[PDB]
Amino acid sequence: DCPDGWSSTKSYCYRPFKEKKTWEEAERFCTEQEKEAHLVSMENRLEAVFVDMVMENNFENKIYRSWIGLKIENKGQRSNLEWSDGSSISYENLYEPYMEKCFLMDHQSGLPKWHTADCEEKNVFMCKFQLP
Amino acid sequence: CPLHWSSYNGYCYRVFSELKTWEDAESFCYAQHKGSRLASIHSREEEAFVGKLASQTLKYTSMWLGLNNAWAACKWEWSDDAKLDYKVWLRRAYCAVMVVKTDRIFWYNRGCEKTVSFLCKFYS
Amino acid sequence: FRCPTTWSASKLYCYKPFKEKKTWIEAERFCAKQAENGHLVSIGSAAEADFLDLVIVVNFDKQRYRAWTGLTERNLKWTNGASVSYENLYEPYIRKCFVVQPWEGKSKWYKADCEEKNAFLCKFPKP
Amino acid sequence: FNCLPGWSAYDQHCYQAFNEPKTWDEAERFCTEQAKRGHLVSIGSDGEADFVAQLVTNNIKRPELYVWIGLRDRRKEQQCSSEWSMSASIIYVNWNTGESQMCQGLARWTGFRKWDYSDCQAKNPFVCKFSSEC
Repeated sequence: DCPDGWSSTKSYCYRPFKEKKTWEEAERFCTEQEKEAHLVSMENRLEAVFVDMVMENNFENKIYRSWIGLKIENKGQRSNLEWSDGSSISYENLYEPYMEKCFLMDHQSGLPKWHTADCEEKNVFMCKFQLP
Repeated sequence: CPLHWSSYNGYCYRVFSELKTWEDAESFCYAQHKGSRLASIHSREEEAFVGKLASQTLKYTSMWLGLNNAWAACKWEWSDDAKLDYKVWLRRAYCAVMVVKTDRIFWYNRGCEKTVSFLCKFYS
Repeated sequence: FRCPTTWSASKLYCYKPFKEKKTWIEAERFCAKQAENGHLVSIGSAAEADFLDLVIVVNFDKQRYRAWTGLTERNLKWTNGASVSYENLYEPYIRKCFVVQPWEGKSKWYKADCEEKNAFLCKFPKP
Repeated sequence: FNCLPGWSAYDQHCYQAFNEPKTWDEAERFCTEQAKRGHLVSIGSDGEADFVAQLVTNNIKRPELYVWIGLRDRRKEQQCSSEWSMSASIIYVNWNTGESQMCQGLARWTGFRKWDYSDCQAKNPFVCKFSSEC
């Protein structure tokens, strides 16, 4: 079962927070619990609706801008790039500047949208994990 | 922001013509205002913003940058940093800068012990 | 082991461009027909990079080439594990297929729709 | 105290050179997957640098050989290697040079081994380095 405060839908627990933190600190916060996991994750169009309720109903339905489990980047060994030959990435040369995006869930009405935002921003978030 | 200084939304930016080392460049800004440190660029919308400031203040482009490149090593894969070495030596530890390249602005490598212009940046 | 006619060689791999405009999807599988492990060009380091440029200028000239390379984007694997099976971004994410064009002296890789037909490069080991 | 069977030591640090030459990642991520929890060999002292050179040669027949000293340093990713004057974590940079990822090494030409940098996808043997809590 989910701890005190954490909700559930079938086998997953959800519970957001008010303490505004950056993306890193957020992803580095949830991981530091009894059950090592990550931030919120919307895999299907069915969960995105559930995470919306336990987010507003608990946050006074106030227009939030919570973070998410997305972090795309074209740098290092964590870059969203791969080669056909299967060779790893040890050298690059892209015209575009080395970025670091950290999307979020900007809610306005009904279902919250997904928009890019500076990783160095202060907003709310939500954790998530799967029971054993 | 004060006079001669620019403004984005929460931080102020300015350009200095007087060329100075990279060291006194960090100590200089540190004086101006509170939390005043070398100009930083952690966003495209932030880079294109400075690309216009250093274009009206000066004709060319030759100034430092708060970026700290250089070889060295924050710490070996293990824990202890790179105290003693024994490489063949072939130019590595340098400090980034910024010069025009038939477009926006790109940062290049330059001696940290050189004398070139720079910038200052402080929060509101 | 030496590379076939009209095929460059470094020490372990072979290189050769193709003017015939073809999409990345089909150009990526054409090399596989050339020889074993025939995959599109894949720059390893700086040395291997400056090497390829020495051929992209001799086979094209005029200085205005635009070939494709074996470099694409993943499916954005979440922190937990499952990929992005659900996309609701303000702007649909499309796995763009990079290319290569001349930019004074050296070269640079830009982003282009994986549907445009242009030139491409092949490569494969000698052993 | 007392390293594992087949692991030479000096005071508290244990060493051991394998006979299987992998790439770079495999080498580093290999030592960690052992008894004690340590990484590749690290040279943080002159009186310990050549110490490994002799240990290795004493097992690799003493000829020429390149070893990975576990030194990975590039110019991208949040792998540090570069920070700002305001502790601003790296999240946006526009370098001019190539986006390479050099991986140092350890070549033993004649005498004290050198620290030559070669390709990461290279295949050369190596040696680990662990320690014990006190």
